[PDB]
Amino acid sequence: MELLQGKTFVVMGVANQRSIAWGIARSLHNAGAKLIFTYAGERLERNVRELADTLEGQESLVLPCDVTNDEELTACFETIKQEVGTIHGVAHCIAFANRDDLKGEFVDTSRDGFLLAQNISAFSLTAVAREAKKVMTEGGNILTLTYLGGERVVKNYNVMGVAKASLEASVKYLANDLGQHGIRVNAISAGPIRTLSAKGVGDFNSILREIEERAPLRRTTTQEEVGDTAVFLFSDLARGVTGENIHVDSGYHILG
Amino acid sequence: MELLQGKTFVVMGVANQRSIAWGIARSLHNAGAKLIFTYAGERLERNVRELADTLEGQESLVLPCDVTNDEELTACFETIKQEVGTIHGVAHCIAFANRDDLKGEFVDTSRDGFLLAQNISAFSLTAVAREAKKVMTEGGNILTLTYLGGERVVKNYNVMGVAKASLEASVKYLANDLGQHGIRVNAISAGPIRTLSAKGVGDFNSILREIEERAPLRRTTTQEEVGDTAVFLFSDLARGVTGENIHVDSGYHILG
Amino acid sequence: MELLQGKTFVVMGVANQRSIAWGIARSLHNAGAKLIFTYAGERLERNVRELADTLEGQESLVLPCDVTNDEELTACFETIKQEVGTIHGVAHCIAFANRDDLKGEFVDTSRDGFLLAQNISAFSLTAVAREAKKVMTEGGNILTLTYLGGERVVKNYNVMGVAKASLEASVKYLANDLGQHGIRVNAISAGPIRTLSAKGVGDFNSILREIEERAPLRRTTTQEEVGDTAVFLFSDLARGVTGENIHVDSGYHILG
Amino acid sequence: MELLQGKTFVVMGVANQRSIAWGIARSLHNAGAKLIFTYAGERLERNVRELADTLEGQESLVLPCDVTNDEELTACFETIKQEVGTIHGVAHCIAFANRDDLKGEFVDTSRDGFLLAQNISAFSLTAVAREAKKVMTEGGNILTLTYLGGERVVKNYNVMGVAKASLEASVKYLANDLGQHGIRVNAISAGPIRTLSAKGVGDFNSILREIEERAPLRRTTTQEEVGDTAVFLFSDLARGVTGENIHVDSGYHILG
Ligand SMILES: NC(=O)c1ccc[n+]([C@@H]2O[C@H](COP(=O)([O-])OP(=O)(O)OC[C@H]3O[C@@H](n4cnc5c(N)ncnc54)[C@H](O)[C@@H]3O)[C@@H](O)[C@H]2O)c1
Ligand SMILES: NC(=O)c1ccc[n+]([C@@H]2O[C@H](COP(=O)([O-])OP(=O)(O)OC[C@H]3O[C@@H](n4cnc5c(N)ncnc54)[C@H](O)[C@@H]3O)[C@@H](O)[C@H]2O)c1
Ligand SMILES: NC(=O)c1ccc[n+]([C@@H]2O[C@H](COP(=O)([O-])OP(=O)(O)OC[C@H]3O[C@@H](n4cnc5c(N)ncnc54)[C@H](O)[C@@H]3O)[C@@H](O)[C@H]2O)c1
Ligand SMILES: NC(=O)c1ccc[n+]([C@@H]2O[C@H](COP(=O)([O-])OP(=O)(O)OC[C@H]3O[C@@H](n4cnc5c(N)ncnc54)[C@H](O)[C@@H]3O)[C@@H](O)[C@H]2O)c1
Ligand SMILES: Oc1cc(Cl)ccc1Oc1ccc(Cl)cc1Cl
Ligand SMILES: Oc1cc(Cl)ccc1Oc1ccc(Cl)cc1Cl
Ligand SMILES: Oc1cc(Cl)ccc1Oc1ccc(Cl)cc1Cl
Ligand SMILES: Oc1cc(Cl)ccc1Oc1ccc(Cl)cc1Cl
Repeated sequence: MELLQGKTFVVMGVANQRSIAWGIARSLHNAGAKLIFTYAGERLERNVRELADTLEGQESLVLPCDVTNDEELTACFETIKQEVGTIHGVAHCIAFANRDDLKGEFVDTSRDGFLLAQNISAFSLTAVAREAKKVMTEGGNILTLTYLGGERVVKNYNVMGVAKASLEASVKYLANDLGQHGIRVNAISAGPIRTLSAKGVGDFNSILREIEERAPLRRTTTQEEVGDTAVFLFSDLARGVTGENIHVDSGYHILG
Repeated sequence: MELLQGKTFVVMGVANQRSIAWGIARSLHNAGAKLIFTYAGERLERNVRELADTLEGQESLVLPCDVTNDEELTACFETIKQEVGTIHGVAHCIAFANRDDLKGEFVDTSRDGFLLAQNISAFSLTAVAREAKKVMTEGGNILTLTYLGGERVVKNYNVMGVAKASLEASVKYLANDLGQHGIRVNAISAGPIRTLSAKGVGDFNSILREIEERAPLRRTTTQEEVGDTAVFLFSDLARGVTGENIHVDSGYHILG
Repeated sequence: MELLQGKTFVVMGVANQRSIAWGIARSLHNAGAKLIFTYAGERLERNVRELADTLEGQESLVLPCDVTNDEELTACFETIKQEVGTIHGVAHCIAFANRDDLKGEFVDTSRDGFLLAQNISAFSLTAVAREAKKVMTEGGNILTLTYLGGERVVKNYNVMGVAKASLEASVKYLANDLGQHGIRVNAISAGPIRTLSAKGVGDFNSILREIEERAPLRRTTTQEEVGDTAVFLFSDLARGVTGENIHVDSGYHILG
Repeated sequence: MELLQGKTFVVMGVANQRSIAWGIARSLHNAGAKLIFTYAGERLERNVRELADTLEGQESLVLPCDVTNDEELTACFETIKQEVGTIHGVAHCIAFANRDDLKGEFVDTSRDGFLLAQNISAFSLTAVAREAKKVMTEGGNILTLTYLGGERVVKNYNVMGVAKASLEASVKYLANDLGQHGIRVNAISAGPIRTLSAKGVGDFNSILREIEERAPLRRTTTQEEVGDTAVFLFSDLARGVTGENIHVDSGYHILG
């Protein structure tokens, strides 16, 4: 409501209306924050601008940011500095892997396919954290989105699971680095949600019914449940929480 | 100020101003919640009553509830059902072990001691949950406090460590049971905090100092940081969070 | 092979020819070990003495030992000390919980059933390790059997899951106490196996069918696979392994 | 003495007498296995050939295999195929990261340093498995060596910790892919041992003294304890174990 009043956050990864990052943006805005959006490339610019503009308030800054490109990533955060000077956090909702690796056997993943997944889905957290460390002059929280596949084997998640494991270990090492700089680093492990990228995981419809049937809360997750947990982590209420991975998956993670 | 407005919660475990339960009480109260307190035996009625009255708004119910007593436990929740219509959660901050067993080697723990710690520090959660369920129509969240010692070996924690491990598994199984009924069950794993029961844990000062020197946030936690994470878990913001264990310990849990 | 020549181990838990403890006995025997068997009640002395005799040229010591009875427990190892003097390990394969509690919801577990399960399935490892220590003057290993349900929520496991969590934490703390005396403590988390006690777990056939179809090895575990892993753990090949939990479940534990 | 008789294993990562892979080689040899060795580059050809010759009996195949190079990888395994035909396993003991990244803040790791560690220390396992799979027509085990730094934050391990988390997740996805082909994939999480590349880790003597004082067994690990646990994983005694990470660290991993 006013939980994030006066704070400005950088949300990375909105692609369209179903993006979990969009769910995060709406929750942060409703909690009173100001936002900055970064999108992967020119193709997405229109979607993010129009989405950003549905939010009441000042025209939000929308900037291209291919996290695979160091010069653009660095220039993006320099622009952010010149524009607002200080931000209070970054929501990192980025991941990618060649579609053909998310099927069949993980053992057939090509080297380039594996490094690509690692580069975009795990390293980008660290590269982003490094630039955000510069503008988060008042400390704050850095968030990332992970998935159960990084902790245990999920069918067809393959190289993405290995990349998330690496992302989750990154959260821990970054939390270890940044805490003394007043910066908390956390992850949200969301349960399956229908998004543009969900199309790369096989038989999604049946995965969702499995969640509805077996998850403790008997229902699938929503972008809003994730965004609201994100509000907590970016807010002062989470002051003592860092290097933590919170599962917003209707409790599915406890099932053996 | 309004996050918990219109909600009523039971805070079990207040012994004095330093109790973690009290920090939770204050946080819930500052978030607009109505509180009902439960104390162990008569010796603690005066203390709790006093602290409760120090809050404002309508006076708070203060009921005796010794978790080793099934009758007094069922009576307490009977009173609550009659006095208040519904509650939206319970904050379980109860634990006990004989100081004798918290010294030296765990292999020397008596069957009596081991069963006593299990009964009070772990089973109580379930006992409380079965009663809470009766007055928790509309749903809500059940919270309990645990410690790292239930996940790994912490010097001197011994039998309490094994108790917390049960508590922690109990959280998972209860979450699995109660989710269909709209009830979430989560735990907060707090870092060392200076409390009455902190005397059983030998050489606390060295403990607080190692945390300040090695924890990512370079500070020990407080009853308020825990209180604030509880506000989150009892709120609708934590809608899809259940069967989780959130470490409010300055990030110490990630260290190896 | 001949890994255990001249070593003597106590196998507690044989009840059946299908008992996992018996699978361990046979493997220990084939690796050249001398065994001492203990059985719950007179009701089982017949089967154990009978099975124990089927081993080639052997002393075949078989003593009674109800782990809930401190007198018997103490007399059993006193007898062992008098007749053998020094043993090199103990296989703790004991567990129990009222069948009622293995049904329906965990929240309805009664206080006595919960403590019954903890006393028999978890504390006994400690009570046994305490006596065993007196007779393991050359170091050695203490093994116990746990199951996945102690780490994550497995349906129809309820109170056993929580007793197993205490058991697994007990392993860690005992390992921590005993390592300095040259004594290692480890667990084997076995996958579902048709034993007498497995009849207490609902719809076992489908449980086995699921392991067969989804476990990495596409087959269910056998008492022999567990036995052979016990051989490694009691042998010197595992002298650097303590406080560990080895899943002998065709890799099922890794599945998310 | 003949646990691995008739079996042939490929050991990757011998650099010198103090390498953990050399400890594994002696252990596998003592148990009767035949060995094929691979070295990183010309520089090590000598050292490895000399150590191999020491394993009297049969002139062991010693081949170059830079895991960074696709052709060498293919060349090495096609040679084993044409030369030996069938192997029963591979011991993967390879890791690398720039020294500068193993100090200071992990957040400062460069994209290249990060992808380099991932490539050599994590992907290499998969590339090796893809090739080994072609010559393990009879099944068998693939082993890798990880470290606590991949599960939890270990000071200065930084990027290697993230690489190891990635390696550990890979062990699981590979176990899940190769199990149906009769191939098990496992890891040994070795405790700190004085090796050639251990010089890259912070004050090693104080690290070792810490383990000697805190570790359950009150002693540091050796290449032999690792080698003996490797013997088990490659033997038929471990046929039911896959996707597992056995800690051969004197029990240190259990400490909180
Ligand atoms: N949808 C789910 O069920 C689910 C569950 C758990 C975790 N996640 C994670 O949440 C995040 C967001 O995923 P989503 O499900 O909303 O899908 P999405 O397709 O909406 O978002 C993925 C985002 O990554 C961006 N991206 C890819 N390469 C990029 C690059 N090189 N530079 C900058 N951005 C790049 C895409 O533009 C997109 O905005 C991902 O990390 C994903 O793994 C999703
Ligand atoms: N203080 C810390 O450092 C710390 C850290 C992590 C977790 N915890 C946990 O938080 C909870 C609260 O502990 P605390 O540190 O505030 O100590 P505390 O001594 O203030 O509170 C413990 C409470 O348990 C109550 N209790 C004991 N036996 C009871 C019984 N039979 N019936 C009902 N209530 C009973 C006591 O009255 C007391 O109010 C405990 O579970 C504890 O293990 C504490
Ligand atoms: N069968 C499986 O699928 C499976 C899987 C994982 C773990 N386990 C564990 O392995 C152990 C052996 O179980 P099992 O499956 O061979 O079944 P089982 O029924 O053959 O053996 C259980 C043993 O516990 C003994 N026991 C019960 N109460 C006792 C008491 N008061 N004092 C002494 N002994 C007592 C019984 O006599 C019996 O010998 C148990 O801890 C069990 O939880 C079994
Ligand atoms: N020494 C320890 O305390 C310890 C603890 C836990 C895990 N480990 C792991 O054990 C493995 C062996 O390490 P070690 O301690 O024996 O050190 P080491 O220096 O003897 O071995 C490291 C090996 O990696 C090889 N290597 C590097 N780049 C390579 C490449 N491109 N292609 C092929 N091989 C390459 C090196 O030649 C060397 O043989 C590593 O994975 C290491 O992380 C070591
Ligand atoms: O991580 C995810 C988990 C689930 Cl269940 C669904 C979608 C996910 O997100 C992705 C999956 C594959 C690729 Cl290539 C990119 C992204 Cl963002
Ligand atoms: O769990 C705790 C953890 C820490 Cl570090 C300090 C105090 C704790 O709380 C207790 C410790 C011992 C007993 Cl007998 C009862 C309680 Cl409530
Ligand atoms: O732990 C077990 C796990 C599985 Cl899958 C099957 C049997 C098991 O063993 C038991 C189950 C229930 C009770 Cl009451 C006692 C025992 Cl020994
Ligand atoms: O993983 C390790 C863990 C420890 Cl305690 C000691 C040495 C280790 O091994 C390495 C460390 C750094 C680099 Cl660059 C390469 C290797 Cl093989």
